[PDB]
Amino acid sequence: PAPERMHYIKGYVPVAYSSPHSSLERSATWLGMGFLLTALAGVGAVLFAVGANSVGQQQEHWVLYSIIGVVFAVVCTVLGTVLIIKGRAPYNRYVKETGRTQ
Amino acid sequence: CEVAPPGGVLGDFLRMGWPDGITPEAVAMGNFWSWVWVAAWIIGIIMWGLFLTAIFAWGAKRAEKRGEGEFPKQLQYNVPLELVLTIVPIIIVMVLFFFTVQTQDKVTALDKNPEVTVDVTAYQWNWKFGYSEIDGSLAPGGQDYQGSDPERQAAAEASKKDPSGDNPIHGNSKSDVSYLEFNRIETLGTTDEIPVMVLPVNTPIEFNLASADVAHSFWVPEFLFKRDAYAHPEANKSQRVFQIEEITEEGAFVGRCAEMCGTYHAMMNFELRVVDRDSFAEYISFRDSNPDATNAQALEHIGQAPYATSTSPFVSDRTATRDGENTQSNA
Amino acid sequence: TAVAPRVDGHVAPQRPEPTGHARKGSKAWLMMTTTDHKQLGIMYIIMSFSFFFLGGLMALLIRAELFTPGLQFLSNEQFNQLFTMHGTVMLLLYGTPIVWGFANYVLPLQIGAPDVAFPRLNAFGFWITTVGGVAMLTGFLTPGGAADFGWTMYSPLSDAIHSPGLGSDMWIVGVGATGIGSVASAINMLTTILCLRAPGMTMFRMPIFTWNIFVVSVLALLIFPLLLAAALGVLYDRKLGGHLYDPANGGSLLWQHLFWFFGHPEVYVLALPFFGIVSEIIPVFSRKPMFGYVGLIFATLSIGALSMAVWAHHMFVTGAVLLPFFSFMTFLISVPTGVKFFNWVGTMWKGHITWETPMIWSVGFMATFLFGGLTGIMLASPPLDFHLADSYFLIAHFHYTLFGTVVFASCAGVYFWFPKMTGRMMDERLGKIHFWLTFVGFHGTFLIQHWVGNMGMPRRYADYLDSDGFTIYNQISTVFSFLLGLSVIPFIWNVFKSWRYGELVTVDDPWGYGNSLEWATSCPPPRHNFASLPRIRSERPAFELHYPHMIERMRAEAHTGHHDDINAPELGTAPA
Amino acid sequence: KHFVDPAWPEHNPADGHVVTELISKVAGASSPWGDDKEFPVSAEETGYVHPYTRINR
Amino acid sequence: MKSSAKLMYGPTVFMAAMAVIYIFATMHVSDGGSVKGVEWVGSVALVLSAGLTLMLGVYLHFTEVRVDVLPEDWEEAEVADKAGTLGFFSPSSIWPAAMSGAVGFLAFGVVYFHYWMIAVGLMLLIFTITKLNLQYGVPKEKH
Amino acid sequence: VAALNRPNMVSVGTIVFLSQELMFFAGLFAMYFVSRANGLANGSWGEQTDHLNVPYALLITVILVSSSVTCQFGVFAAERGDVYGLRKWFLVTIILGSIFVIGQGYEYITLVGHGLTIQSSVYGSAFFITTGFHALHVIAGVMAFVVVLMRIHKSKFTPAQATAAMVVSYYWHFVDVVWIGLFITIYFIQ
Ligand code: HAS
Ligand code: HAS
Ligand SMILES: [Ca+2]
Ligand SMILES: [Cu+2]
Ligand SMILES: [Mn+2]
Repeated sequence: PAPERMHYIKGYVPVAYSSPHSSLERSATWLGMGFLLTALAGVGAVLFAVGANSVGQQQEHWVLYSIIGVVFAVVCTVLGTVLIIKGRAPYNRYVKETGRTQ
Repeated sequence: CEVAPPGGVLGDFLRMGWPDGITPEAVAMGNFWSWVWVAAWIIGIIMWGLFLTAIFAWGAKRAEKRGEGEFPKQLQYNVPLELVLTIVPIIIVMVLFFFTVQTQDKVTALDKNPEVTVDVTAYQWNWKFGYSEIDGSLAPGGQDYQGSDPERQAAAEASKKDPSGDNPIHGNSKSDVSYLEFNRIETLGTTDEIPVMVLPVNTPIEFNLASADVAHSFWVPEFLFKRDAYAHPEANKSQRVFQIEEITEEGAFVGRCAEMCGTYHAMMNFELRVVDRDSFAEYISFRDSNPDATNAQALEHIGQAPYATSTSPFVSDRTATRDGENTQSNA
Repeated sequence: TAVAPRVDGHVAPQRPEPTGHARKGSKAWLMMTTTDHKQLGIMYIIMSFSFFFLGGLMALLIRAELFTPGLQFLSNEQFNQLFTMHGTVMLLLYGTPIVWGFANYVLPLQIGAPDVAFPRLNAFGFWITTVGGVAMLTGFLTPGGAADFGWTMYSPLSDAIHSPGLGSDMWIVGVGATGIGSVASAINMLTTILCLRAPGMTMFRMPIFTWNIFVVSVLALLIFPLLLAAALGVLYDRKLGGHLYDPANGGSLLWQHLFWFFGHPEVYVLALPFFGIVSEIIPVFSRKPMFGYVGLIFATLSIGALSMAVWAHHMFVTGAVLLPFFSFMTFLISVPTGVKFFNWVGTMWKGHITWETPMIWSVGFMATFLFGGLTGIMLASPPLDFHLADSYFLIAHFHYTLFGTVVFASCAGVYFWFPKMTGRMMDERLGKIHFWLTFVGFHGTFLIQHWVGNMGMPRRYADYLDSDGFTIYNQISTVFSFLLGLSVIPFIWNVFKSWRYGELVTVDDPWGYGNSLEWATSCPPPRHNFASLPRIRSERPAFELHYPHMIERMRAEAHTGHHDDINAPELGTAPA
Repeated sequence: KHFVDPAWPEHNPADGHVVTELISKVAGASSPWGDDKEFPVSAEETGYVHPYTRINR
Repeated sequence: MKSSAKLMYGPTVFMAAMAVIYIFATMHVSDGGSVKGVEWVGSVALVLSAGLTLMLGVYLHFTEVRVDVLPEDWEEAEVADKAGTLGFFSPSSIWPAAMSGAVGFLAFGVVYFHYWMIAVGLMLLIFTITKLNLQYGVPKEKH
Repeated sequence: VAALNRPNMVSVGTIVFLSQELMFFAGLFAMYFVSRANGLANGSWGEQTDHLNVPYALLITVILVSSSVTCQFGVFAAERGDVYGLRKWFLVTIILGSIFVIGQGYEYITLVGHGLTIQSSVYGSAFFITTGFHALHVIAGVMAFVVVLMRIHKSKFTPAQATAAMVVSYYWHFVDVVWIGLFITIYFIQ
């Protein structure tokens, strides 16, 4: 397999998205992206519940809709976030190990 | 929306051609519409202004005549700004969705306590109206009035299965019509006559839609509302009833078919005429007493014009309309 | 980084010949037999513009008959046939094939491949699309005529019991064949991106047109099988006596759900590639990089995900779909579609804009499409769509929006890549005449339709009464419709004249600041695209190739943050 | 011992197979003419005999 | 091909989420503008769509795990790393147009529902696909 | 000095094509399930599945999975470079696929013999559209195997013919999976 880092002289700065340490290939990141997109549906759910309540309907279930909305939103947000961070770990240690960010 | 629009000529521009609306929920929808156009015009103005700024400030000849050089500043990323410009749309559409849910839940409710229920049948290519229920306070005689014609409804109910055994659709006959409604007082539209549905003012009304063959749609632009009328609405899980809390003001209002249904789709018009509460009691009493009398005669009897006014029947001749006059008049 | 030896006896490779110098017999048998992706792309584009003229002629007949209240020369049946076939031709024989034609031409030039993955499957896609077109239009040769149930083919109106003519069958097999063409093209493009990129052309160095072609290939592969399945179900029902779409089987809404699960992703399949063409054009004439490149990729893929969940906002007035779910989903997919405008403004922000024809067409696209999308969010809200569904307001919405993408940005692509395609430029003055005619005619046609739709006119109405109050609006709209129809006369003349007598291109990049790789090769490219390849390091290699003194500058200015890693130490040691 | 086709490439046995369903040693399609072949060849070893045709004028 | 294989898990997770959400919602939630009950078209459609993206993501990942570091998947590749053979590509073929014509004959037979047209179109189609797939292998004539 | 491993391009194309064929069958399954919902709304569906013949369907299921195992043995033969093992196993797979389609044709003939037709019920319509499209896909698969045998008869067995054989095996695995799913829905849970 190819080495961990490649030859950069001083003064050279790359465009380095597909590098081996970039979170755009580490699989955790894209799952976290999926879950972060998915979390917004729970915000939609709680808003639908509260809006239906405010005009006097959905009265037998709007508290349950609010509960499932907020818990779905928060668990998707949380596990998607931590998955993003687990994808972005190698780049962070790269940024520590050398002065290079780009 | 509860909040009224700005009104005046500004309101006339903002509502952008919408009728004023002859129900309370039409007023709510029109309000919401005008406010979302205040928002939309703000967005459109500022972004068209950016596209004009591009024409008149960010040009290359203007930049070269003031010594900017060959290239601009090769900026490509601004993580905070391209975050903020994404997060602001989200919190915009969330508020839009909140108000959307409020208005939709008010319009779409089925707990308005209807006093008059009309059974509507669409077919290729006209309408049939009939009074299913008229609760007592305006009913003929004062007792809560049911409209079903039991013999004819029973014939339609018996058409649910073929005696010769050709029953392919889940055990039922292919030409089942037991979902359709047959009442005693009915008005039936024809190529020669527009069907005029008479209704009372200030009364909660229910409409019950269905079609004899093909999908149609029941668009009254003055209600600011339409729904599709289907054949076998329950097999399609299509909610076939809708309710309005009242019609606020009386008059004659056009209504059109708003789903493609074939050749004469554009000729499938009806009129919704709205009269006083006591005048409607008189109309329904007259029709119930002498059921041979027509719709025009009852309309004359309560002091209204016999035939529709907001719309007219079409000349059926396939060429006579060529020089403009496509409407045939009635006495 | 290695450096070659200044080799002896070196002279640049020979330039291929431009168009218009052809001997007789040079393209007949080649057309019939070629597997060259770029001749196939030219054939796609010519074919789709011919169908554009057909469908638009149908539309101008529609506008002529709506000019005054009575039926002056058309019947109700013929008007129904006309709008049905106008819709079908413009969406399935102009739109999708021009998408795949532009993809076929420029994509292997953008990623640095010689061919596409499956050349004969590419040829098959072209020919099956042409046969689908011929089949679909053959219905007009019957005595009864074409299909007349709208391009949506709603049921039970599409059952044999309710539409028995043979044209109703021909329409089905037409759209089926066109879908077969699309899936062939989609397979090709996806494999070609996965398997034939150039050295150093990593995924996050491809241009944005390539990314959009990626995601729309995925969408097309999702959806076109489903349309073929549903429509062969309809043809099964009609021919064999089946009952799947029987109304008592819930068949009406079965059809509507299936159709729109195909059909909304199809309008995104038509929108995204032309957004990509505009994202190619805008940075070239601003002399500035494409702003927010990775963010644009994420927005594109976000649309690709969301498009499969927003489908049933075409069914709000059916009284049979859960309203808040699809309303919220539509409100969400509005967000990444709108982020693209912010990125294009960032690409123009304090640039050095020059107004050649493609920049004019692209900014006209932006101005046109903004209003269409603003109109779209009103339909996303069911309280408003209760009034606006199947009104002329909807016509105005999707015409603003489908002209914004598939017409304005299609002409932008034509002007932008005509030099590369042919080795010749087009006449800039005739292009500006084309643009202003199209612009004036278009806004004069479809702006006033918002008002007449709000006022109560339904769509698909052959005839109306002079008491409705619709007449004056229809008259204004039809006058500007004929103007918009005249707009194609300078366009056809410009293409024809410039193809054989146009100004010759003497440079690899006649606009000067070409970002993508297609401007690193000659005009026209050789048979296998590249006589030599440059170092790919940015997402705009051609710019780095032609202006090396800028390669220090852009890397310093790329980010707003105060990144200091141009003073970082050496990393690695030696090998490469 | 098991059979191998005479047109099949020889290979390092540690490197698996010439081709398998997931992977190949080439970016496009393998050639029908054997990838072990190197083209062009001499016209003498293609066997094409170019005719000499004279028609009456 | 790492990023390509991995970005297919965004839409997979999203479409699976929307499938389960849509299913539970359409069966349990009630509003006055629809009838309660699980909506089977959107259910099957979304789960099979997540199946398609799952299919591509999993196959491409299972391939990616045993392909070498290619120059086109490398940030500092030299242009001479792909020097050599790239692969075989068809230079020309009459059989794509032939296949389109076969499918046209089949489709018009289906339209009119002439049985002989359906038979002949299917025969033409199998023939033309076979001749396409035998193009670069037909023997030299042995006379 | 040796050459790098790359994705087999033809396999990638075949897998993309098979993904979109799965999405074809999605729609027929959705039609089936909508029909089944309407049919269980008044208990008529069960009276139409009272014509089914589960042991025989399980038999032809066993035959089809055996044929898929067979074509994978042929894949192994191909990738080793052996034309004769491939040429044996693919013929066995063609025999087993022929047996499948003949058994399915007999199943149709007996179902028509006592009621079930496209026109007699909604159940018959759904049943015959789904199983008939699948049988057409099986017939296209055996056509594919025969064309492979011709290809390796009259062209030398290079890796280019081996890749063709392997992707035709992929196609047969797809039809086998579609059958397992269709068998699980229309015969077991019904
Ligand atoms: C190229 C082809 C198309 C594109 C792209 C397109 C985009 C949208 N459409 Fe659409 N459309 C609908 C909604 C939208 C929405 C929300 C968007 C969005 O993509 C729009 C987003 C784009 C923008 C350009 C937004 C503004 C941009 C910016 C940068 C500002 C930030 C945005 C904010 C703050 C959100 C705006 C908020 C405001 C308060 C204004 C709906 C329902 O919500 C229906 C069905 C209605 C019915 O059945 O009557 C519909 C119907 C159609 C048809 C019907 C054909 C038929 O006969 O049935 C076609 C062909 C079509 C094409 C296309 N449409 N559309
Ligand atoms: C990409 C997709 C589309 C494009 C582009 C498009 C372009 C137009 N459309 Fe449209 N369309 C309508 C009007 C137009 C007009 C006027 C144009 C224009 O772009 C057409 C002009 C374009 C041309 C390309 C014309 C070429 C001109 C020629 C060939 C003649 C030039 C020569 C002249 C004038 C003589 C020279 C005279 C001298 C004095 C020199 C209208 C209403 O005015 C409706 C609703 C109808 C109804 O009743 O609901 C409609 C319906 C649809 C539908 C729904 C179909 C359905 O409901 O079943 C779709 C999907 C669609 C798509 C598209 N449409 N359109
Ligand atoms: Ca007129
Ligand atoms: Cu949509
Ligand atoms: Mn509708």
